[PDB]
Amino acid sequence: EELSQQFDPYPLAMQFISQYSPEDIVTAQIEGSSGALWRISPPSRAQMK
Amino acid sequence: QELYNGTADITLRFTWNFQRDLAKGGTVEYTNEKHTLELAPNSTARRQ
Amino acid sequence: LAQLLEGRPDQSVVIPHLFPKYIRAPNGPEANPVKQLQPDEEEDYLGVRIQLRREQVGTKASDFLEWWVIELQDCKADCNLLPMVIFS
Amino acid sequence: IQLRREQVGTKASDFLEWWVIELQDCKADCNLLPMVIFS
Repeated sequence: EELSQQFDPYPLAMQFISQYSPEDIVTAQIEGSSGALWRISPPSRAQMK
Repeated sequence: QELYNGTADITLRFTWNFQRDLAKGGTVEYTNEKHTLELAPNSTARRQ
Repeated sequence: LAQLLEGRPDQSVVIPHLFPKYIRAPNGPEANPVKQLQPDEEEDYLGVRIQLRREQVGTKASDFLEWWVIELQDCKADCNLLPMVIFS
Repeated sequence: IQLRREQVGTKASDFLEWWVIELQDCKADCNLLPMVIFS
């Protein structure tokens, strides 16, 4: 129903959203922070800097 | 301690590898092969 | 990025709308962003921003240990949990 | 190969190290090593 709502005035988007099944779209979440460090050579860090 | 005094051989794998694109075709994608070099117990390159 | 890479935990970034939000993952070898719900091909795709955080443990830049935190160009709640939407 | 330690084994942990590749007798590949492939 949200994808029916959120794309109102675009008819190609309307047909694209109404095309697929309900269970053909998913929403991935991603953690804002890193799961690690920026492990990098200090030479390469200096060159990118 | 292996490179110092491990009295046996030691392998180094040089591993090149490539990956092409897929809409060009090709039914395999991650092509590669290893390559082995052998170093003696306490050899010159072992000392390096 | 220069203010980020100076090693200071204050600054941020601006992204001119790189990150899309609705991506068609096909039954083929190449996923593509939707061109219908997002019709603008450079601007419908939303904006990102990054934060570089250094935690003290370049010599000082080695004693500091750093990582990155992602968010939107104008974050609402995706500074905790960024979203992305795909259709297959 | 070249192993480079940048001071930040205990001393070997305060130093943080990586590797730089080159040829056995490098001419300019100590900056940019080449490799050639044919398909």
